[PDB]
Amino acid sequence: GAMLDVNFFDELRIGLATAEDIRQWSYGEVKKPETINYRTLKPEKDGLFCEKIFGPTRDWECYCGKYKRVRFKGIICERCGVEVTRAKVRRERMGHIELAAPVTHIWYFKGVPSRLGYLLDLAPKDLEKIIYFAAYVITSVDEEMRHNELSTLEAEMAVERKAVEDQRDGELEARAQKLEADLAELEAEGAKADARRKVRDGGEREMRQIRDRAQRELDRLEDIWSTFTKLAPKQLIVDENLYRELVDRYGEYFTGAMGAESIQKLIENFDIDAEAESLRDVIRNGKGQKKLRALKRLKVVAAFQQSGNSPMGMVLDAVPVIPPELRPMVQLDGGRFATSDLNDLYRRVINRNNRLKRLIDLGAPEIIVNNEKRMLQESVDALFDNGRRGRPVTGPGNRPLKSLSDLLKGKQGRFRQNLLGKRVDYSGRSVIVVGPQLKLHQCGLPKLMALELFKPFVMKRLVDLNHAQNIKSAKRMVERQRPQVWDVLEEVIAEHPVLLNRAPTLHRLGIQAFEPMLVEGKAIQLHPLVCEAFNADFDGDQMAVHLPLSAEAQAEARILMLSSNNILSPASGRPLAMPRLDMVTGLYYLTTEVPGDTGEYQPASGDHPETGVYSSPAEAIMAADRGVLSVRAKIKVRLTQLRPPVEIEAELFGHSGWQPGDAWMAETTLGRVMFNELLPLGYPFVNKQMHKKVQAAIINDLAERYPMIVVAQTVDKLKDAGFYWATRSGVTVSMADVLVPPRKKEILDHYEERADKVEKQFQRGALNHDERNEALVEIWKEATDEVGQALREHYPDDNPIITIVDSGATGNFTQTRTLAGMKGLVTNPKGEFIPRPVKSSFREGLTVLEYFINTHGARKGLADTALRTADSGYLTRRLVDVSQDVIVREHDCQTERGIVVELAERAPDGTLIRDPYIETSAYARTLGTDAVDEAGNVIVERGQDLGDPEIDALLAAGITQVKVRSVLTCATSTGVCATCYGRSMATGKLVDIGEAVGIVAAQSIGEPGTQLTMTGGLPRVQELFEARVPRGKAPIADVTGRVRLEDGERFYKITIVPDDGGEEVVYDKISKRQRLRVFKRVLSDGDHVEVGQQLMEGSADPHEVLRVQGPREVQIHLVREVQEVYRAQGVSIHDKHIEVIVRQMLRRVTIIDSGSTEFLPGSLIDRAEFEAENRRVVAEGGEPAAGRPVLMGITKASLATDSWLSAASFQETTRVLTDAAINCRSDKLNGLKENVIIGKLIPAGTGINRYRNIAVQPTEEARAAA
Amino acid sequence: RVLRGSRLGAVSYETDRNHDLAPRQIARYRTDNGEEFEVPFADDAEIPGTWLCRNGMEGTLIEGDLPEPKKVKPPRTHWDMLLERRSIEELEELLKERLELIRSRRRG
Amino acid sequence: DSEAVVAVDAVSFTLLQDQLQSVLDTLSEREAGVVRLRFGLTDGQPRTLDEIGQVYGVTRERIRQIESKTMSKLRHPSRSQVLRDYL
DNA sequence: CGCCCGCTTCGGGGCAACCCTGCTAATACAAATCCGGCAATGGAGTCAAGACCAGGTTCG
DNA sequence: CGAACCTGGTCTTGACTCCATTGCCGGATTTGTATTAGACTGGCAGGGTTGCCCCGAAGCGGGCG
Ligand SMILES: [Mg+2]
Ligand SMILES: [Zn+2]
Ligand SMILES: [Zn+2]
Repeated sequence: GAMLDVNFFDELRIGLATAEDIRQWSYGEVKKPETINYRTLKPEKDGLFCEKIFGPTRDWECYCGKYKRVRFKGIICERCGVEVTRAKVRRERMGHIELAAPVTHIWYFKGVPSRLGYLLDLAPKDLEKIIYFAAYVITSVDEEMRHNELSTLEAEMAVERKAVEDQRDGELEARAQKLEADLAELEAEGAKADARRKVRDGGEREMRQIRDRAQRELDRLEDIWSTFTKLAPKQLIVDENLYRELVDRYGEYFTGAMGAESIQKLIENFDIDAEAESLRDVIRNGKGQKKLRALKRLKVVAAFQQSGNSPMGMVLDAVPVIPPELRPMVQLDGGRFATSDLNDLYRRVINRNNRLKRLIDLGAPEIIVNNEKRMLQESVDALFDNGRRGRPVTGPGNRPLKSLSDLLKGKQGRFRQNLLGKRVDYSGRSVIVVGPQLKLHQCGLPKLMALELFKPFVMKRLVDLNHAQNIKSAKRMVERQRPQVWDVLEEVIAEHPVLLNRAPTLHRLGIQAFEPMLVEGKAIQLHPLVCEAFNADFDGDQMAVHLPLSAEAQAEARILMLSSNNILSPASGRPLAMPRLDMVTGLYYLTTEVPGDTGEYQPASGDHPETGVYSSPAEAIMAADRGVLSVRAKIKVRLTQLRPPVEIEAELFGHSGWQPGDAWMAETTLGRVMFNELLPLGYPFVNKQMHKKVQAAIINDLAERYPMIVVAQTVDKLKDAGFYWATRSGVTVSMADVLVPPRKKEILDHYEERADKVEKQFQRGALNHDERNEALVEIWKEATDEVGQALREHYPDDNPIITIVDSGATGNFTQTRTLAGMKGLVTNPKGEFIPRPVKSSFREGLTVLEYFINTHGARKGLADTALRTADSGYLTRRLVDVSQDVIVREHDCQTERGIVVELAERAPDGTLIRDPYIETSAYARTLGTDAVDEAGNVIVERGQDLGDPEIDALLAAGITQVKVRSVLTCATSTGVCATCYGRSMATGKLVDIGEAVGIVAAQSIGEPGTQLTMTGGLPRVQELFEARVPRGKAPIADVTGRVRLEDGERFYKITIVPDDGGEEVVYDKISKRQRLRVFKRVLSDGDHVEVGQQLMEGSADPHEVLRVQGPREVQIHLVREVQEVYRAQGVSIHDKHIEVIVRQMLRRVTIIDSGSTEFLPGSLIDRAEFEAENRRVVAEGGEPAAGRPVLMGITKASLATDSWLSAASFQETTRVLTDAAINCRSDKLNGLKENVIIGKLIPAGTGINRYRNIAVQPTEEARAAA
Repeated sequence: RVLRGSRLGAVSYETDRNHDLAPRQIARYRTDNGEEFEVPFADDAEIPGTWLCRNGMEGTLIEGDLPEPKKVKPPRTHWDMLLERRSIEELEELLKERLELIRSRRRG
Repeated sequence: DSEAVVAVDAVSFTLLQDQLQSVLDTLSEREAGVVRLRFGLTDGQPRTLDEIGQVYGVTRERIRQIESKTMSKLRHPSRSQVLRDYL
C-alpha cells in the first residue's frame, strides 16, 4: 500500500469504494456551482476550482497573498485558508459532494445483466420504476404483529365492508322509493306509455349505477385488504393510489418507500449468506432454466460473499470530484476560454443538489420533491455515463457531452489511446534516398536534422572544449552554427547508434538500428540492402528516426537492433539482405556463361597451340582489359587462392585441398572467378550461373556455417560487384527490343473462327448464355496460352526483358506477355470474366473499348489492396491480442511427448522423394526421441538442432518418421521451454530464455496478408483463427464402414452405415452445391471410409474433428490448412508459429459435471489449473470434475484473460470493468501489456530477473594488475 | 496556425529545501459529529475558533474559547409575509370562523 | 502550454546558482555572508541591514560600507564576463 | 393408446456503438467591496565626518 | 634603528531622509435580495443502423402411465 508510487509495484487491486472512503479521499466539499470570476479571473471559494479545496495555482503563493515564499510551506494562512505548496497537487487532489439524497451508481443498474437486479432478484423493468420514482416498494413489514392482530384486523375489515353494504342498502331503498314515486306520478295521470317507461328506465339505470358503484367500492376494499394480507417486502405498489389510500391504515405494520433510499434500506435489511445458502440448495436440487438462473445469480452473490466487499457501496451517497487540472479551463489568446465539458455536468449536479437541499429545508409538497430527486439521479447518471439511459445530454448544436466514462471507452478511450501510441522527444523524420556506397551497418543522415537531434550532446561537448562560457551561449552558437560546431557534431555522432522506422511497422525488422554519419543534402540516405526489410521503395516514402539515450538503450540498439545482426527472416530463416532487383541482374550477367565469345578457349591445336589458358587471374584481368578477352568467355585459369569443389578437392589432395597454399586449374569464365573472389576463403568454388535462388542457397549456407560479421561483409561486397556489373550489363528497353511474335495473327484467326462457331451456335439457341460464355472463356484462355507459348519460344536470351525475368530479378512472364502479345481476359467488376476479350498488346496499343474494359480490373485491384492492408492490420491486432503472453521461461520442460513429421516419403518403388514442405516443418526442431536405423546405430541422438546435414543423413538412412518436440507438447506451465521451441529462426542458434516468441509468431503470420491476393483468402484465415463454422461445411466420418450414399431430390440425402453395430449418422441438409470428395478415386456408394474421412469436398468445422478425434488431429489439421493457403500465395512460414497460436487456443477446458469443488457446468477454465486442483482435491473431496477439451476462438481466448487490466481495451470495457470491481480481482502484473501501460520494465528480453539483476565486477587478477 | 493558451497559475522554480522551513503550529479543530481535524497554521498567526473543515461542515476549535454563536436574524417567515399585510383582529375573525365551522361540522 | 517547463531554463538556472556560489566564494567570508544574508541567497529570506549588523555585531553603517565595497569588487568584467552572458 | 414435460429453435427485444442529421424590464435598498486621499508614523536606508589605530614608507 | 607620516582599512556617531504601512474616513461601484395585482393552467428532433446476445414462446418429440 503506497500512494506515492515509488517503484516497487507488484499488484493492482481494483475494488468498489465506500462512501467512507470517498470522504476519506477528499480534501473538502465543493458546494457552489462556480468556476472562476469573469472579472478578476481568479477561482471562487467552494467552487470547482477552489484553491482552499483543490490547491494553489501559484507555486508557494497563497490566495490572499500573505505568504509568498517556499520557506513558508506546509502551513495554511488563516485568511485565505490555503495550504501553501507546489502547484501540481491540483493534479492529484480530489473533492467530494455530500448529497442530500442517495443515488444508485449506473453501472450496477443499466448494464447486462443488471447487477442490482440479480442482487435483489427483481425485474430491471420494475426496478427502473422504483429508482426513478414511478413506483413505491415495501421495504419492511412486521409479520408477527400482523399475525397476532390479523383476526381483529379482519374483524374491523368486515366492519368497514359492512358500511358500504349499509350505504347501498340506503341508496337502493331510497332509489326504489323514488322510482315508486315516479310510478305514482306516471300512473295518476294520462300520457304516452313509452315516456313513462323511459322514466322507469331512468330510475332503473340509476339504481344500476348505485349497485355497481357499491360493487366497485367493495372490489377496492377487498383488493386493498388482499394486498394487506399478502403484504411482504420486495412488493411494488404501482400507480400509487393504492399506496396513498393504503398507508394511512396499518402504516405502523410496514415501511414502504420510493427511490434510492428504499434501495439502501433493502440492502441494509439483507443477509447475503442466507440467500447464499438458499441458492446453494436450489442449484443442489433444481433443474433447467430455474437452476440456470440460480447459477447466474449465484455468480454475483458469491462474488459479494467471497470478497471483503459490501453491497452497501452499490448505492452512492458522496460523489467524488476529479482534480481540476484533468478538466482545466484554459484561456486562449483573448479570453476565449476552453472548458473540458465535465464542468457543465458538475454544475448541473451542484445546482440540482442545492435546489433539493433548499426544498427540503423549506418543506415542499411531494411531487416537486420526487421530481427533484429523479432529476438529481439522472444528473448523476449523465455525469457518469451520458447516453447510457434514454437520451444523451448534448450541448451546442446537439453534440453529446463527453461524460466521465467516455474518457475510458470507445475511440478516444484512455486505454486504447494509451495503447495506440505516444509522440516522443528526440526524434525526427525525412524522405529517404538510396545510399549505395555505404556500409551495411550505416545510414547517411542530414546534418541539419542531426544538429537538432544531438543538440544537448554537442552543447555539452563544446562546453567541454572552451568554445562557450556556458550552455546558453552554447545554444546561441548552435543557432548561429559556427563551423567548428560541425566538427564537434561529428565527434559526438561518432559511435552513437540511432533507430530508423518506416511506417507502418509490419514486423520486427520494421525497426532497425544503424550507425549515423553526417552527409550533405537533406534526405536520409538508406542502405539499399534493407529496402526489402523496410518494404521501402524510393517513390517518396518517409522514415522516422529515433534516438536512444541511456547506456542500456545504446546497448540494446547496438547489439539487438543492429543491421549486421538481423539478416535472416524471423519468419522462415531465409535472408533479407539478399541481393535484388538490379544487382541480381548484374551478377547474373557477371556469372553467366556465353559460348561463341571473343577469346574463348578452344582445345584444338594446328600449328598453333590451343591458345586459351591463362596462368593467373591477374593475367586474365590484364588480357581482359586489353580487348582480347570478353569477361563471359570460357577459359582455363590456374587458381592458387580459391578452394576447389569437393570432387576436385578430394580428388587431388584428399585430406584438405587447402587454398592458401595449393595450386590447381579449372575451366570456368573470368566472371565466375572474380565472383568467387567475393566469397570468403574457406568457401569452395561454385561454378554455376547465379540465379537468385542460387544466391539464396549460398547465403543460407554462409549463415548456417560461418559467423555473421563475415556474411555481412560478403553481402556488402556482393552489392558493390552487382552494381558495378549492372552498369555494364547493357540492359535497356527499346521498343525495337519488344519483339512481337510473327504468327500471332493466324492464331487469332484460328481461335476467332472457333469463338465465331460457338457464338453462332448460341445464336441458334441450342445452348444457353452461361455455357457459351464458359466456352468463350476456355477458348480465349487457350488462345492466351498459345500466344504466350509462341512469345516464349520466340525471344532470344539476350533480349533484356526476358533476361530480367529469367534471372529472377523481378516480374513474372505474364507481364512480359501482356507487354508483347495479348492481354487476354479482363475481369467483370463482379469478379467474372468479360468474354470479349482484349486481343492486343500494350505495344500495339489498345482500343478505346479495350482500355475501358481494363479500367474495371485496375480500379477493383486498387480498392481491394486498400481493404486488404486494413484487414491484415486488424488480423495482426488479433494475433498480438492472443499470443502476447507466451515467452520462453525455462530451458527444457523435459517431457517426451511430441509430434511426428512426414519427412520425405518414399515411392511405390520405395525411392525416398523429398517432401516439398520439410523446410517449413522439419527444420529448426529438436528430437525428443532418438532415431535408429533398422535397430542399427543411433543416427541422431535425442535433442539435436535438425539442420541440413543430419536431415540429409536421415534421407540417406531411409527413415521418414521422427517424434519431434513442439510447443504443442511443452510441459512448462508459464509459457514454453526453449528446447521445445528449437532454433530461433533469425539467430540460427538455439532460442534464449527471454524471447517473446508469441509476438514474433504474430508478426510472422500477420505480415504477408498484403501479399495474400485472395472463401479462399484472408477472411478464410480469419475464420480459421476465429474457429467459426465454415461456408464450405462438408461432413467428415464418425466411424468406419461403407456409406449409405444417395443424391435425392434437388439436394443431397447422404447417410453412413457404421462398421460396428451402431446408428447410421444422418446427414440431411447437404445442398447440391457440394460435391463428392475424391480421395484414396471418386467416392461411391459402398466405400469403406475411415473415421476421419471427409464425406464431401470443402472444409469441415474443427469443432467436430475435435469432438471426434481429439486435440492432436485438429492441430495437425489446422496447421496443414493455414499453411496450405500460405503455400498458395507462395509464402514460406515455419510451422512453429501456427503451433504457438493453436497452443493458445487449446488452453482452456469446459466443465460438464461439477465434481464437488466450486464448479459450474459449462465454465471455461485453464487445463493446468484444473488438473492441479484435481490432484489436490482427490484427497478430502475426491470428486474430479468431468472436463472436456474445447476449441475457443482467438477473440474468445482473448476475452478469457487473466487480469482486468490485461483485457481493459478490447470489447465492452465498461462490462469488463464493473465485474472486475465486483470480483475485486487483483492483477499480478505478469504479462507485458500491463507493464507497458504502467511503463514498468516488461518481463521479456532484457527485462526478466535473470538478466535484470546481473552483478558486475572485474576479474580480481586484472583488478590487481590495473 | 500555432495556437497556445495559459492555465492562470504561476510556475515558480526553487529547490525543495526539506530542512529549512518557517516553523509552524498545529491547531486541533473539531466538527459537530465527533470528527477531529488538525490544521497547520503558522507560528505568527491568530488561530480562528470557527472553521470550515475537510469534512465540509463547520468545525469549531477544540478549546472552548467561545466564539459568538449566531448574532444573526431569521430571513423572513410566511407569518411575516402575512403579518406585514393583514390585521391580527382579522386573523382572529378567521380563527373564530373556522372554530365555529369545525364546531358545526363536529357536533352538529 | 505557455506556462510549462522550458527545461533548458531549469538547468541554466542551476548553473547560474553554481557559478554564482563560485564567484561569491572567490571573496572573503564576511563579505560573502553579508551578500548571502542580504539577498537571502542562502535561505530565501533577505535579512536587512539590522539583521546583518546583528549577526556580525556591528552598525548598519558598517554593513552599508561593506556591501558597497562588495559591489565595487563584483564590478570587474574579468570577474563578470560569465555573469554578463547569463542575462 | 394417451400424457406430460423438456429440448430445441425461432423470434423479437434490448443494448453497445456509432454515424447522420439537425443545429418583457426594471426599481429600491442594503450590504459589501473597492479605491482614493491625508496622516500616525517608525523603520530602512543614507551623507558625512570622525576616531580607532597598524603597518608599510621617509628622514634622521 | 627611532621619530614622521600616508594609508590598510575598521568601526561609531549623529544626522537626515525617504518611504511603506497601516489606518481612517469618505466616496464610488458592485453584488445580492425583494417586488412588481387584469387573465393569461399539461412539449418534444432524436433517428436510425448493425449486430449480437438473451429470454420467451412455440413446436415438437420422447419417455411415461
Ligand atoms: Mg512507395
Ligand atoms: Zn492566501
Ligand atoms: Zn517444452
